[PDB]
Amino acid sequence: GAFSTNVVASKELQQPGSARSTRHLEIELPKEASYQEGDHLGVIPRNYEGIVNRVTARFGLDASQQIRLEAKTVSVEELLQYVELQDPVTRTQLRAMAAKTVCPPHKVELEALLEKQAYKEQVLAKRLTMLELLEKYPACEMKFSEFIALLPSIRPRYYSISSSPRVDEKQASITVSVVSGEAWSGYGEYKGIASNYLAELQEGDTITCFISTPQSEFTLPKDPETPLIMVGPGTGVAPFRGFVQARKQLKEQGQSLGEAHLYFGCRSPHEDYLYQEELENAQSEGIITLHTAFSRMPNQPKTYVQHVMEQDGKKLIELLDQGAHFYICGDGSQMAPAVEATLMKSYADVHQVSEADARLWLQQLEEKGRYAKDVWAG
Ligand SMILES: Cc1cc2nc3c(=O)[nH]c(=O)nc-3n(C[C@H](O)[C@H](O)[C@H](O)COP(=O)(O)OP(=O)(O)OC[C@H]3O[C@@H](n4cnc5c(N)ncnc54)[C@H](O)[C@@H]3O)c2cc1C
Repeated sequence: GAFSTNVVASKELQQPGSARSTRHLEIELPKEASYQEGDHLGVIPRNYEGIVNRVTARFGLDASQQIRLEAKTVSVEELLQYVELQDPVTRTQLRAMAAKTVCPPHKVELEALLEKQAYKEQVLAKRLTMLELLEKYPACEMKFSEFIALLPSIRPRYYSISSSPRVDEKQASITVSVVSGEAWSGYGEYKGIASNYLAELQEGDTITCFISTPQSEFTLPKDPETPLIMVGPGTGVAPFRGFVQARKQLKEQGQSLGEAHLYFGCRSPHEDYLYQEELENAQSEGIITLHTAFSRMPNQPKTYVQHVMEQDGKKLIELLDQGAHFYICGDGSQMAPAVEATLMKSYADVHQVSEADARLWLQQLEEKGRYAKDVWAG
């Protein structure tokens, strides 16, 4: 149930000279909103200027032109804030373009993409959009009013809140990796919509957002003495920053804290060691034990989080046999499965049991509520 609120801070987490960006934003919450560690912020993004301007150039329109679809009048530039502009082209979109195409070979090409293999390999695997194909085919006679009606409604993007409400219940932070690269479609440079939107926000800007609690619970154990193992390289650190803040307040309120291991991984401490100072300070203060893995250090082997976990396997498996909860956040496509595989291998090795037994062990851990994931694909 979306609300509109102000940005209180917006800044760069990576170091000067990094070729990449990760943003930290703080966002104010109204009275009616609240959150918990492990919650998500749903952000309704705006489409960036460059992509809007590509649409208006292609159709020969002024951004400010007032129009009415068939029922209020609204500007072209504002209508373009309601739709997705870089989803893969759909078959309905392709058929629509083909019907409006007056150069025969260009119509053959569009219709070729409807076929099973071409669509899979040339549209979906490359993320080729309707807009890119309209730019390739300036003579395709689709109208603006038809373009806009064929597109999907703009979707929320989700971010793992990276603060604890025990610090300030009405302010939440998020930690955003800025997606950009050469477009897989081959049409210039790609910018992820919500991450570049958030990247451009500044203090004082307004944002429309909502609190969303995930289906799979991602929360601290009830007892602060229960041990924790947290694996969150890169932007996967985000929810665990929240857990670090909650533990810090629990300690300042007199509670006694158990062991908490944070496995953090990034390219280099000279580039993308997010929240390094706060995390080094939490460690000094006994809130966590920090284990870092640097993947791109001159004169050192490439080290990932799971390589350190495997060295620490006896200790991690001992903590788990004592009741620890295990948490993975960040990349779900390659990192999370490898971290899972390493944990299970450590169990098999420590307890001299088979891999099927290790998988059943992990399955039971999940069923007890002690193996949680906040992961996403990228
Ligand atoms: C539960 C959950 C929690 C999350 N937590 C966080 C978080 O804490 N921090 C964070 O940064 N993200 C998080 N995400 C991811 C986030 O919601 C967005 O998906 C991410 O910011 C990308 O959105 P976007 O709008 O910028 O890019 P979009 O415009 O939506 O594009 C993203 C898509 O573009 C594809 N793509 C990437 N590069 C290229 C390229 N060069 N050419 C063509 N296509 C490309 C991607 O593979 C993906 O399919 C989370 C996601 C989920 C589901």
